[PDB]
Amino acid sequence: AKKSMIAKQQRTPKFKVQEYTRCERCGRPHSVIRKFKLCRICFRELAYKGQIPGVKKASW
Amino acid sequence: RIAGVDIPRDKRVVISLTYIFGIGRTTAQQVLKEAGVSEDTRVRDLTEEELGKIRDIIDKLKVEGDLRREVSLNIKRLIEIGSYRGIRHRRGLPVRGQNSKNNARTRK
Amino acid sequence: QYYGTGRRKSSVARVRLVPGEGRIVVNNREISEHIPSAALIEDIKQPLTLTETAGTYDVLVNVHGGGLSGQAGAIRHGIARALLEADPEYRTTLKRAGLLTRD
Amino acid sequence: KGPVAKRDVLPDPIYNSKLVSRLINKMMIDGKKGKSQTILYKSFDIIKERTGNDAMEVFEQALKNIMPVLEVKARRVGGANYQVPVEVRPERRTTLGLRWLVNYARLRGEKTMEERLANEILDAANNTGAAVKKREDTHKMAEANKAFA
Amino acid sequence: IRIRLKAYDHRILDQSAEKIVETAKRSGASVSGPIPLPTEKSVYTILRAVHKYKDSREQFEMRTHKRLIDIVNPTPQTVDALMRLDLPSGVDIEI
Amino acid sequence: GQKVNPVGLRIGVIRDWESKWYAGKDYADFLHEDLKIREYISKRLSDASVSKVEIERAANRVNITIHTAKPGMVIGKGGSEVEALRKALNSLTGKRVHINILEIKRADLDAQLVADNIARQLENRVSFRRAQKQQIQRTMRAGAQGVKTMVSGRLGGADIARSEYYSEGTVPLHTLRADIDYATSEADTTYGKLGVKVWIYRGEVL
Amino acid sequence: SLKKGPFVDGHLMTKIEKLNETDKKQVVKTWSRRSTIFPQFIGHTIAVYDGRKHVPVFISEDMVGHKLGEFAPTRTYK
RNA sequence: AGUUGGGCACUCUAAGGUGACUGCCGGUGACAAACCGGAGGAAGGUGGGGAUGACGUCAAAUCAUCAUGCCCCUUAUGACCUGGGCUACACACGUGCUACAAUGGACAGAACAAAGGGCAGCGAAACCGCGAGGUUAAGCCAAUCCCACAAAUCUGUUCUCAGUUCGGAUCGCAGUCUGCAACUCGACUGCGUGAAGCUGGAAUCGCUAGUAAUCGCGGAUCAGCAUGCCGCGGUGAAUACGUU
Repeated sequence: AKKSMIAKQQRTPKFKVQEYTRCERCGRPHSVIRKFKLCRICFRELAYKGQIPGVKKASW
Repeated sequence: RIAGVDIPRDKRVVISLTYIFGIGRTTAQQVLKEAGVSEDTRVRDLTEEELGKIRDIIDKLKVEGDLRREVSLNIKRLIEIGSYRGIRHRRGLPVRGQNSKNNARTRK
Repeated sequence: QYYGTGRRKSSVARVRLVPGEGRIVVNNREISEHIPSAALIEDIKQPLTLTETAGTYDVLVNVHGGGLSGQAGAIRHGIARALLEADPEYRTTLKRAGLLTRD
Repeated sequence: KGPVAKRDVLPDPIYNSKLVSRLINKMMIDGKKGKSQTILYKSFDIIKERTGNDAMEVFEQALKNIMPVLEVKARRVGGANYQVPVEVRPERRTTLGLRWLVNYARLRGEKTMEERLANEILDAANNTGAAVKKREDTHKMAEANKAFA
Repeated sequence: IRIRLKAYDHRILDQSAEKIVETAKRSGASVSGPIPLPTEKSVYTILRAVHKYKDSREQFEMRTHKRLIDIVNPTPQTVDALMRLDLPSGVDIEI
Repeated sequence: GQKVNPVGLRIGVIRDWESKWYAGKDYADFLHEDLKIREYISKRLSDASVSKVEIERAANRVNITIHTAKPGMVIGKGGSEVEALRKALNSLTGKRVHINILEIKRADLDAQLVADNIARQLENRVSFRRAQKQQIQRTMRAGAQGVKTMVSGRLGGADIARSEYYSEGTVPLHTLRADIDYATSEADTTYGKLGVKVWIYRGEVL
Repeated sequence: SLKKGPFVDGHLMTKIEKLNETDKKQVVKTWSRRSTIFPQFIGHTIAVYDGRKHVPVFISEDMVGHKLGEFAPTRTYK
């Protein structure tokens, strides 16, 4: 029951306030970031393998 | 004196009026500024004129006279007609609205 | 105009020692006007008392960042640095009392 | 492991002394050292005013009257729970004195702390403060179990 | 004529800065060296686990390096040279 | 809770980014577009043994570099492949896309290529006990100071799974200067799904 | 809706108007628990859907300053 | 009013370098390895902190991130919509916040920060409102403008531990914002009430230094919601006898 809810989110609802965010890769709520639009797991995995040009490992 | 049992023993005029049902801190100052007692005095150390002015100013306000009845009247108004809020009020439950699986235990 | 840098606890102090009577200025203010709790003051004065510099130099300081304690620390560090730049003869006196560690 | 040492502000603007600064460091609730400094200065002023004596001598006498010479540690000899007296080092004596002073001063109960500290210091200098009573109690405890040493 | 160059890594920004400075100076731009500008970094603290173990996390860092370059003399030859500069994408020139 | 991906750790220090562009107000859009492009090109050239693909945005222009290890197949007749690729990429993105190809010498040293070869072999029903050592020897003969392979999942034994390890030489994953290429591959078989993790140590930089 | 004026659904308003235009009728089934109670709603018996069923309620004087859901509990506690 | 004229000293900023590495001296020592102290030095004995978590155990957690073999439903265990519910509450238990008080209550004046975000976004300033907040709107794609008026702290008035000028829970009324919509089910503000609590028993937890403790600030998620999570700064100590 993922692609159905994905199309739901894609379709404009009656009230604009109903709109929300999705990963657009796995289609998950719960901590999809706006800047990257990727979820937690996908974001980490992609940052690991070279992608996400600017981001690096943090330490200080 | 003012509206019933008085407390002029040792409390300043600003805080002495707080003991009355209907007067807080800000309202006390609002009354004393019209009375003109400088808000720095003790009630027992006052003149008959200032005391009369304060008593009249309080009489002009709803202080412990009709407040305790108006609150009960509104409670009955909002209880007698269903009013899930009023139902919680009657049953002895939080009325402003709070979860019941947790604190807000002050109602039973 | 003997200048000395001073830093402590996220604070920075620019101390310049000029020949005067001992008047200390902190951002165009006096010591007490900006630094209450005379404990810090006497702590700021420790480098000035270890050596004979009671009233032979006025102090104009510009401070920024940190807090009162860190500001006083940076102030005393800069004072020590400037006074060393003035006379390095007694560098051992200050080193024994600190002022050259930058905690 | 091995032992380690520590230091603090030695000087003091008023009543210049290492132990005075150590005490000022004590009674520092929530790191508010300025409040403790002000309270201690006010208490010393009250001590010097209420009595025509220098606060330094009264403070020293109170310290010497509160200094616990013998501590009593715990020694679990099986199901006995014996207590063995212990000789206190001067540093430990001073720390215990400051601790008891602060505790019994805050425990006295008055309008402000400075007054409590002044009263406690005056009583201790007279060998009558609550800290002196604690010293006596600890000494009695050490005496009772002096058979171990 | 304020060139705002911003990049993710100084390793690439340094070559671009040297090149622009050389191109501008050769004609008489009277350009000041690459002005170091404060960086701006954003952190992304993230849970390293999938479901449990909130205490386990991983922190990724956003680093951006930018430096300013100001040209005083008009010397339109410098503008012509600047117009024909081709550099990697990490510079994002902005006048 | 075990070792982290070395690639994710060496980045920002020695290893170079696989993507380079400063996104102004359109970072998410560029990211999703490049992700779609990578997925498309991967599922299209999976038969070509492609290792990695870097992309650069040149102000409405896209530059692509492909490390193939066998460009002859990726180019085919030359115009046919480049067209089928760039036309489709421009249609998907809507702007200009430029393509470049690079050959890989000693393809046995690329982590992704070796992982894909091992996944194919496993899907081809080849015994892991052979494939692992065979590929290890091939890589060692191709030039490498250290190599290690991993195979885990239902190897057809029983309802009890296991993971095998085979390696030789120095593989200091903790050394921050190793330039180790780590690649993971999946092999969907009749009994389930298998995972392969291969990290190769080629040498450090002074 | 605080300063925009009392809030009410359009369908419910139309139904109440068709009701009060001539005379009262049977109870009305409405799923709107958000709508307020206007002074013109007095005497109009309406059935609110509390999730389980439609519970009728009679409007009166003291029930103008509140909403419908106040008289339609959605959870049972004996 | 750092605004202006003038400069790139200093701070500061961001690139490349030096520096610290038991480097040297004394002593112990197997002469070595190694240890205590000392001098020079900003840094003395992996300097302070973070990432870096081996082979393997716990068939530990996740088919609900994704894929995934097998089994099962398939005009239905698949799919669309309104409302309710996920916020229940007789009782208990972890985590966190507020108090039980005069180191403080309330009021008045003064001062020190760091870090970070901002385009249908941040939104100065002005006007209005006892107030949450509303209208006009400059500036800002940013070391410029905003978020953003920091608090503890100092200096003054006052209260004297009275269940109190402590506590505000809870409650009635009257308003403000958000969004189709705030009763079930948000936040904030003003009036009035102010309940318990007067420091907490079994027992137990965290911390060897800019740590704890304490006081604020920003950020992600977000129309709207923070006592939750991450980060930053301000004030800032006591012990370490010794492994029974």
